[PDB]
Amino acid sequence: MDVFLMIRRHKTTIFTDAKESSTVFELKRIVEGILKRPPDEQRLYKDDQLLDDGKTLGECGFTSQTARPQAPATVGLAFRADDTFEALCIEPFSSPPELPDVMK
Amino acid sequence: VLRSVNSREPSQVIFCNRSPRVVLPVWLNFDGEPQPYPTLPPGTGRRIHSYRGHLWLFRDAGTHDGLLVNQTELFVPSLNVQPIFANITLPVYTLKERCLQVVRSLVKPENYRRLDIVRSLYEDLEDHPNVQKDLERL
Amino acid sequence: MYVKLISSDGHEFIVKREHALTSGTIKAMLSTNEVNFREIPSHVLSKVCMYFTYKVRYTNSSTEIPEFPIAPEIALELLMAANFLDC
Ligand SMILES: CNC(=O)[C@@H]1C[C@@H](O)CN1C(=O)Cc1cc(C)no1
Repeated sequence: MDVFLMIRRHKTTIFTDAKESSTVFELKRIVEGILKRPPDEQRLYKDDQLLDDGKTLGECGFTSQTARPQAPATVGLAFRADDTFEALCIEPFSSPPELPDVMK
Repeated sequence: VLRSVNSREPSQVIFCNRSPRVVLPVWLNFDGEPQPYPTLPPGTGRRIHSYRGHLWLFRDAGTHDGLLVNQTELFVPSLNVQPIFANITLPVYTLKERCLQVVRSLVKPENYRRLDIVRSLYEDLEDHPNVQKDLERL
Repeated sequence: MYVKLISSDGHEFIVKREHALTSGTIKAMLSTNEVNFREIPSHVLSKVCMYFTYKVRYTNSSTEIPEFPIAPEIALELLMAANFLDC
């Protein structure tokens, strides 16, 4: 079963899919190929919760029911500068304008 | 030209609405005139007595947006080997058509010309889906 | 491989090259694995990227296709981007 995700760090968003049976570590290898940072320099999160490497995406709560193509699930990403991991931080998207008079 | 064949050969059909829309089944009569039939609520089915060679199409009852039936536009009841299944579903609309549907659902046609968008878009909004226009075909 | 789509407000969206090639306008803009959209904000571009995944997942599927959701607040701007990108 495919799961559809948004891997987010600061102002970066990766749109990718993975298998429910695939691991957190395997997702880190995907991030590696794109962002050129090894898995040991990466931390993955579900909201504020740090995800363990050997855990499957399904076990982490990424299911077909919740990680849909038209509404993908968010995975937080943090990088380590040296030594010391940076705090998880995701820049929010822009705010839509006020609904025009004719739409309300 | 696009019309039902008067075969007089009964064909039992099940209209299966596998869409979140209220479905309007449309029969193309012997003159090629679209004939509307009772609407189907979102997750429901209906047994209908139709005929071999008859032409059907399905639209959203409120907005007339085009729907698919057995992955195509037209459904033609065939010979009952018993009843023929007509699986009505949403097509994968383009992002543009999907946007126009949402904007049309929120804005009264008198007010399309009040939206701050390019002129070509006012014309696209006013060009509502229509069975008659779709009937070309061709 | 992957391509980068940058919003007017600096958000960088990394999507599969095949998914982005769904847009004829994007296909033309890449032909240099980064595209800047000076007029498309992130709350719109994120939805465009969800559309690419939705389209690739559900095109020629035979099963049940769900509705592509659009919040009323995003509709106008998403329409303008879809019209430009020929999405
Ligand atoms: C209740 N079933 C119907 O109304 C069906 C559906 C469509 O096939 C046209 N139709 C008719 O009876 C009209 C008709 C009679 C004969 C005989 N040939 O056509």
